[PDB]
Amino acid sequence: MEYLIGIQGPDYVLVASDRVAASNIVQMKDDHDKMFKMSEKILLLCVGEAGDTVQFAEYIQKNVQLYKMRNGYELSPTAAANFTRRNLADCLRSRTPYHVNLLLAGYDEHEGPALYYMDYLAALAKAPFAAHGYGAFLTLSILDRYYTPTISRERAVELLRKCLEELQKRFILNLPTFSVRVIDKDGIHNLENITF
Amino acid sequence: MSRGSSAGFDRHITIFSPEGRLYQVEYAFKAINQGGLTSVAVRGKDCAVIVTQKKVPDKLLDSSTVTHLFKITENIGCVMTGMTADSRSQVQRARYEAANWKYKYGYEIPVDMLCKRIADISQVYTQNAEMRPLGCCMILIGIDEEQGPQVYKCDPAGYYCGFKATAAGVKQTESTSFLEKKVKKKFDWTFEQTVETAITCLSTVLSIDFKPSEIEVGVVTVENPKFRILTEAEIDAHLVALAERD
Amino acid sequence: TTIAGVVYKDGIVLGADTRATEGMVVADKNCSKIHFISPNIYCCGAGTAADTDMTTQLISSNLELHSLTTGRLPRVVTANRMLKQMLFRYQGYIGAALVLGGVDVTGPHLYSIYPHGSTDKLPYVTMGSGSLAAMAVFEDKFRPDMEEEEAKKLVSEAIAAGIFNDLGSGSNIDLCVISKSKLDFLRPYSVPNKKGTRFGRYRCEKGTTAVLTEKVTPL
Amino acid sequence: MSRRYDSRTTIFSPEGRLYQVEYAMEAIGHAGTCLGILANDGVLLAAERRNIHKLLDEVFFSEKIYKLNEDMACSVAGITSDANVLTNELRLIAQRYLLQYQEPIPCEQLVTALCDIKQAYTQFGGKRPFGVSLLYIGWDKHYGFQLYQSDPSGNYGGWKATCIGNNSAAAVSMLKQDYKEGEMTLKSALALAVKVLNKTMDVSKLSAEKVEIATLTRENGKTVIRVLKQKEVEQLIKKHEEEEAKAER
Amino acid sequence: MAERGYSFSLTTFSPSGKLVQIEYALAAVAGGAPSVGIKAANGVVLATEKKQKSILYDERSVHKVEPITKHIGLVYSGMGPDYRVLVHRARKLAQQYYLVYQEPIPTAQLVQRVASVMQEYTQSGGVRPFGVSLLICGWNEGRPYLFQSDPSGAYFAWKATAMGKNYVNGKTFLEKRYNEDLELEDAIHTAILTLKESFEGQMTEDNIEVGICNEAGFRRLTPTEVRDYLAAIA
Amino acid sequence: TQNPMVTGTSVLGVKFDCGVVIAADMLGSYGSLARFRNISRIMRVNDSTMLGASGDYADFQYLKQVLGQMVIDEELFGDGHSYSPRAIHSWLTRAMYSRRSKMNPLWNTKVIGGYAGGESFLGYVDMLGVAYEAPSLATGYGAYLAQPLLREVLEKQPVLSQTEARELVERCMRVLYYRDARSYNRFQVATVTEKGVEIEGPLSAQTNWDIAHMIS
Amino acid sequence: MSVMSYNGGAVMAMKGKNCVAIAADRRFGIQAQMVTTDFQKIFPMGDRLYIGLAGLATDVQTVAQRLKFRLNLYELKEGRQIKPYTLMSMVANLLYEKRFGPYYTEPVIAGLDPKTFKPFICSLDLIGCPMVTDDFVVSGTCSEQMYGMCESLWEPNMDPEHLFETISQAMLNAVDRDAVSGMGVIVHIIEKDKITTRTLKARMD
Amino acid sequence: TTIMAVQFDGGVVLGADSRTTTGSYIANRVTDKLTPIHDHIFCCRSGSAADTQAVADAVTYQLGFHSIELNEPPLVHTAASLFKEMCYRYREDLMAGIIIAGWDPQEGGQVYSVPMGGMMVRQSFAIGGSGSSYIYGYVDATYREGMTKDECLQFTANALALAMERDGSSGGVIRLAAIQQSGVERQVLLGDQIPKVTISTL
Amino acid sequence: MSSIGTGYDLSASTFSPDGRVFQVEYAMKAVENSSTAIGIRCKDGVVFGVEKLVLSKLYEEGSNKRLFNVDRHVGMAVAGLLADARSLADIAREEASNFRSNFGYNIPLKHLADRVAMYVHAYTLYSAVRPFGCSFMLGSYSVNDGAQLYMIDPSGVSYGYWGCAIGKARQAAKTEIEKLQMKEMTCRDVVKEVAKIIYIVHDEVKDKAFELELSWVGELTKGRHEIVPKDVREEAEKYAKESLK
Repeated sequence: MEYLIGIQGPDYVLVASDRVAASNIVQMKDDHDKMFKMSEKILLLCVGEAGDTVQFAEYIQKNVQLYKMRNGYELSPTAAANFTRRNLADCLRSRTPYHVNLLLAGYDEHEGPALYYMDYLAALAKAPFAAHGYGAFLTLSILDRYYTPTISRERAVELLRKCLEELQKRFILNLPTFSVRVIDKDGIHNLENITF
Repeated sequence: MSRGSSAGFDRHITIFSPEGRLYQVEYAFKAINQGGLTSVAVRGKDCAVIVTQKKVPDKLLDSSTVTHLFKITENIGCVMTGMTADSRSQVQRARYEAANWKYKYGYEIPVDMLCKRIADISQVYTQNAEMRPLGCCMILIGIDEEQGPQVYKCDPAGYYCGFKATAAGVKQTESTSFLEKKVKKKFDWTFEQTVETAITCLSTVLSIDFKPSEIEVGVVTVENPKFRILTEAEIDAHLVALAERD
Repeated sequence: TTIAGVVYKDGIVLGADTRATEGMVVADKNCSKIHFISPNIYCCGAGTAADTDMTTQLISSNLELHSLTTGRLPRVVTANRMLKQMLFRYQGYIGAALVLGGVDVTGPHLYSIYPHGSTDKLPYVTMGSGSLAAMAVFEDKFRPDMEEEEAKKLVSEAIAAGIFNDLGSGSNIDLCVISKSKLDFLRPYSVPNKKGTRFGRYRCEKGTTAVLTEKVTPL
Repeated sequence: MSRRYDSRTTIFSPEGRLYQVEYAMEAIGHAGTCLGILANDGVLLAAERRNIHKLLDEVFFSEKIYKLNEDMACSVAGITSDANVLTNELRLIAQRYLLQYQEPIPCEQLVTALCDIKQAYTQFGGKRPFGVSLLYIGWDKHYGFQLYQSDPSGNYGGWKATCIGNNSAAAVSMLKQDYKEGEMTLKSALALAVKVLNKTMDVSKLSAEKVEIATLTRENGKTVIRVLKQKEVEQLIKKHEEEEAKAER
Repeated sequence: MAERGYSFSLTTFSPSGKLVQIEYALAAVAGGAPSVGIKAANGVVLATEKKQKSILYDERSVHKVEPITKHIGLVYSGMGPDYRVLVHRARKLAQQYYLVYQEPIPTAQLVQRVASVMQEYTQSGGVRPFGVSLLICGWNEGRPYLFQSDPSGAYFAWKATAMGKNYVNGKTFLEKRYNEDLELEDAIHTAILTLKESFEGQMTEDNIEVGICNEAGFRRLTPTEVRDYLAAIA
Repeated sequence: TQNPMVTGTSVLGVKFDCGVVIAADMLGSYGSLARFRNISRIMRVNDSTMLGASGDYADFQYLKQVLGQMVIDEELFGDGHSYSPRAIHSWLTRAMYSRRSKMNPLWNTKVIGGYAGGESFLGYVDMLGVAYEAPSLATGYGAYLAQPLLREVLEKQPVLSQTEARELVERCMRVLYYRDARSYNRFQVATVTEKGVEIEGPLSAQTNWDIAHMIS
Repeated sequence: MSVMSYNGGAVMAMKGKNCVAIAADRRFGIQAQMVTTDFQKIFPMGDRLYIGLAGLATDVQTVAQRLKFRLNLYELKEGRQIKPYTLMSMVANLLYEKRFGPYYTEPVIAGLDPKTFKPFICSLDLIGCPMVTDDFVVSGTCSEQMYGMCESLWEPNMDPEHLFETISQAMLNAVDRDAVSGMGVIVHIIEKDKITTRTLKARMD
Repeated sequence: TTIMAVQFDGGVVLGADSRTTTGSYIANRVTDKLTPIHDHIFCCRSGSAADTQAVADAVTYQLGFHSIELNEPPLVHTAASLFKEMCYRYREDLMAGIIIAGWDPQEGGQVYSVPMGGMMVRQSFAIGGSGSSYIYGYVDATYREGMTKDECLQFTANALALAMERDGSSGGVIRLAAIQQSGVERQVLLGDQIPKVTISTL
Repeated sequence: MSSIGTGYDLSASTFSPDGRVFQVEYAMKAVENSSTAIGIRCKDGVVFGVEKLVLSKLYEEGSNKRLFNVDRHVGMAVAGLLADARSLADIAREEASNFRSNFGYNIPLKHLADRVAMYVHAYTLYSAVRPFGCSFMLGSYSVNDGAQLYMIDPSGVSYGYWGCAIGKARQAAKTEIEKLQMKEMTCRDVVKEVAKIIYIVHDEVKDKAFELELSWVGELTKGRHEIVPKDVREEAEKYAKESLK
């Protein structure tokens, strides 16, 4: 166990991401209908996954910070830069008496380095790679991406792979199929995909 | 007129005059002539001796209680020369600096280092916009346990120069000239010799010659592990010896 | 491990150590100095933790060079020693540095011992580390109070040599640093009773038996 | 006005408009010309050093053109004394940017960080205004090679050809005139740099004792910044020299 | 109002565009003792007039050529207090440097760092600049160095320059006599002559101190050693 | 409810308040744990010319308090020509200090009894390790509060204030009982009285003995 | 390098002297205990890409420290002619790790670089916080020092040929990985010249 | 461990100190010089554990060094004794040890203060503290009669100090006796190669 | 002119060509506007005698504050601007308060006077605050060095005296003290002596109508600074009246 389920499948340009809505405290879902996927901008989307408090607190702060950078340069924040930038932030925060650790995914298209998708570990280890999961699910989601595709197969087949992974979410871990928040993030912005 | 120029900031807040020396610093020297304390310090090989007017104007004052010899280390001593208002403030400041150092270094201070360090503190007073430099001179005596007896003198602004023989006061130029002859034809030193030479040169320049309850002679001898004030008992003995000596 | 001892002559200090700096009993390095070099006339012997020992000597090395240069006269043992004492008491102790301070001063020559928070006193034989006690014995045999420089030299060689035969961690070459009235002699291999990184033969691999699948050359 | 209500920057102007800045602009003109030209494989900076004297120790080749970072260099026109605090400050900012962003620092970002310190000194804190205009030269992958101009006040602009120093008015118009865009190469911008530097300056000879020349050139996708040494400098001067010589009687 | 307030301050700018203050500071150094520094390119020499006249100066722990670190010395002119703080900070900074790299600091990096500090007083208002011009000598990396740092907080590279009393005349002699690359012993001889131009009242039995920086390192020299060079060329 | 293991203790400070005087007896013995290191020890101090302070329990915690009360008293007398400080302000401000130091769980108790008159009233104040201030007819703190104070209470119960003679017989009775029942102390007491001139109480002397129950 | 905590990095380091260079061989793993998300993560870094510091424990302080060391490097190179010595570099990393007294960090610094002023290949490791060790043979270091150190004493003389040294260090690490569980994927080698860093990437698990 | 004792005269005082610091079974330092000085009219004697005792005494060096400067030449004992006691109460956890401060003040000429590890000063005829002195506790007071003259303090102290270290399990190694008066301190050495120990039991 | 009343006192960051700033010389004038405070030193204490200028007879004790209690053995009698009189009282007192805590003993007067004197000169240096402009005396009986009397003037000069008087009739008063004896004799004989000097010096071109206040600090009051009793005051005064006539 680390944290509840996440499954994320990068296509080869597109990245399709899902997290459960289920933000549960005591033994009930408090929220069950809100996205804790954050729009830090339109060209960059960040999706923060972890505990209940660290998700909302770290990203809301990041968002307001993203906008400030935008004014200053007058160009969207650079993707390569965003990948190193998120690593310094999560290490600095990590000591705090209220625990901050994020399993993050940065998705952006930049006109600079290009596209970036970031795998980021719970040991605040930064890597770009294609196939990521959140929780103890990161091992569960990375594994089906290695065998069944060479991680360049269509987003449609990837969705079918995602349905199968979500069936694991009913079996191995506790989460119910009821609601999952699903978004695909590409160059234009975020697209709302069907709930499960 | 006088040194420096009133124009601009240099007495409102401390920013250099045309001379490149602060308006207050050049004025700072003049502050010794205000004081009326004329000192000559002579260096032996057995002691460092300082002789100064104690400035007791009346015996209504107590001769003991009035002083200008201070104990600023564990056996380093000094004498104050110049405006008295400046002089006590410098003494107390030197004392703080002295205690801190003794601890850090862990042993009693070299006379050279102590004079160097006060010289750094006085620059601070010069530089700061609220403050103004000190108008006094501290003449330190002490025996360094390597080199031997050393006599140092610091200037008002915080100038430092090495000295093996020094004088300061109103009649600074005259006192240093009488002592300069004596340094050239250097006698061999002992407790008595060194003291006799210091007093004699100061008594030629003034041309009065001292009373045995109106001067304060301060020594750091090898026999004392303390800073010692000669008092009226000792001084009286050297004074009757002077008339007869030559 | 890290086993340094020093002994006292009128000039000031003859420092002796064995070589090989150890992480427990395993070598980080097979042959290197444990007695450390501070500026000139001031030297530092080392015991307990190696790492903690290096930073304590090195901080004094800077303060001493400072005090000697401003004053324009000798270095003082009591000076480094007290400067260390005040920082570590404020810290609340974390030292694992047994240092043997030794300097030639303006008046008497002054020898010191630094435990974690310091002690301000003048010893006459100091040994540092967990093997401090084991170092003292050879000295207790071949040194009586106050000897000559040549005799003092022999006692340093002798304290290193008794530890070499009997200990397995006493291992290797004896390094001596003679620091006296104004000179610093760093006699490396005073006696090598064992050779540093010995080899009689070695076995190395044969042309490319090593795993590879990509190579690039960045400039 | 009829009297300034300045004599400190802890008290302010009798109009609320700061005279000291106009005197600062005049100060760049007193000091020698600084010019930056753009290239299509680099950017180069050419500056006139304070030292013209024959006796130079020459341990430094950087005494007005300082390389700050692994992506950017700047130059000074104005008082040399002012650069020394600034140059060490710029090193801190420049590496500070890398730590968070780890990107080839853009010229617009470094300049805005510095402008914060210059605007505060003029407003309060009792610190005298600056008298240097600094030219920042650098490379980013999002617009290319860039040149920026910073003023004593905190006033900034992105250029691709700009000159200040030895009458600014003349110099910026001239640097522009001779500049061409998309026709350039590093060797020819450098030969040209000496030529323009010669005209604004009173000297019709110019040497590497008088002048110090830097390149910023991008090699294998990374920016290598060097301030050049005297023999290398001389070669760019001699290239120019034949032309200068024909002008003369 | 008038020029008096505006021009003098370093709490706000001079209306001239360059500060009338640093110029004032140079005048101070002119009123100081005469100092010459010459890099031979076999070593560096710093020589100054030191007032003995009867030996009225301790030369056992206080000097005018004074070591910052192992192989760096300084010789100075102008205001005495300003300098003493400057020495103590300079040695402090050097020691931080020796601590970290394990090499005593070279003159060329030191002047630049030292300049940053002196600039702060030339920036700060109510605070006057340091009124010492320093001649820094050194031998590091196998090469001798001589630098000049003026009161403004700037550093300039020189092979030979003059400070103190009649600096204009010193710089003119230096250019004239000096040649690139010379012997350190011939170099002292012209330095004693450089002082002799505007000495004032001329040398007694010894009324100069010289310190040499070479391959083995910077050392101030003893009154006897100093006297031997003075006989050769006064 | 607390009581740290004391090292250097003064066990008992006796106190009964009369009409313009107070009689206090203060233990001579200073136990440093089991060993009685020092007898000579008067724990009653002279702050000023109309105040006195006497404390029992840790003596170290006492010596820290005597200089502090000295600087508080020195600030207050400056304002008049001969003004002297009232008992209540100094004792109450110290109460707030001990309530705070009690919450800090490693600390050592002291309990002091101040007598002063700085008002138009003679004040008898206490600051305790636990803290509180009150008036008392007859008082004893620490080890007195535990065992003699109850004997005193018994007396106080039908006869609100005792006579001079009866307080002396009790004192004599009391010293026997403490040596017998508590450890650290001795019989040895100093008799200290505070009045409008300062505190007077000469050195602690031996008084009546009886560690015999062989006779009982 | 003020890095800390040997679990959640995936670090092992070895440095060996070649004969024209010094080469430093490292794993390229990523872990959180032994749980990862990618093949490669960088642990030896180029501070000018001709002198390198390899920092071993956490990735975060490896990059941060690198850039702060770069702040010192540039000023020194600007101030006095010709790029820093290895002797200067080696003590400068020692000083950075040293400053921490109260509850000191444990980094394992490996400094690898040639003396740039006048040739002198040097490779160095330091224990704990730091105490100086100069090595010239081959040395392996980590909190699991022992695995590298047994092998390090075994193949070299004191200077086998650069090509030969390369192949041997890379191999000592590939076989180590089957012995350990802090190592999987990729072995990264930096042979350090004065104008080229030869980088070899070993196979993936 | 060590033994420290201070004995009263008619208006002078005689101090006793021994050297040794033990680290459990193995004695780490015996070399140690635990009779320092602080002034020429005030002295303190060190004992206890060498690391801890030194810091407190040393904080007292720096405060005590300010007190000599302020005043006219000869230092006050009373100023110095206050800092040491105050140091052991505050820093009881961090610094522990018991210093014996003895010399002359500036108000009299016979003052003995003990700032203890438990903290509390009183002047008395004899007090002993530190390690093995506890054992000879009743014993310092009886063996020498209170306020007896100099020669008699010297016989009593020297024999008794040899016997304290003998009986002391963590004692051992040269007894250093000091008789202090005015500006001049005299120390005598009773060796550790010479017994002078009082009738050892079976 | 040896002083200018506008120019070189515009800021307290000035000096003057003689060597002493004019603000300090004015500060001696401030003390001249008020009456005299005399204090004569015994070897068993110090006794002060200050004349207190009155405008009303509704005044009670703790009015004008001529006598301050610096410590429980240090007394202070002041002269000059009463406004200034309160800050000098604070400066001496705060130094005393820190001293008492830390050192733990009675303050030697030899140290206090130089220590305070530094502080009095320290305001003069600053232009954050103006020089002082009241003059005070410190008189102490201690076992630390005996009875000692110092006078500190607003410049920041500290000197020893067996007899000092500060006022506008300080010159005339000091000479008068020297003719009498009080140097070796007890505080009880001395009190009578402090009163008479005030009446004899008392001029009508240097002072105005006054009520006498005298103060103890010696062995009779057991160290501490108290005001003399009314009964005793009136006998000391009764001699003071007789002695003038």
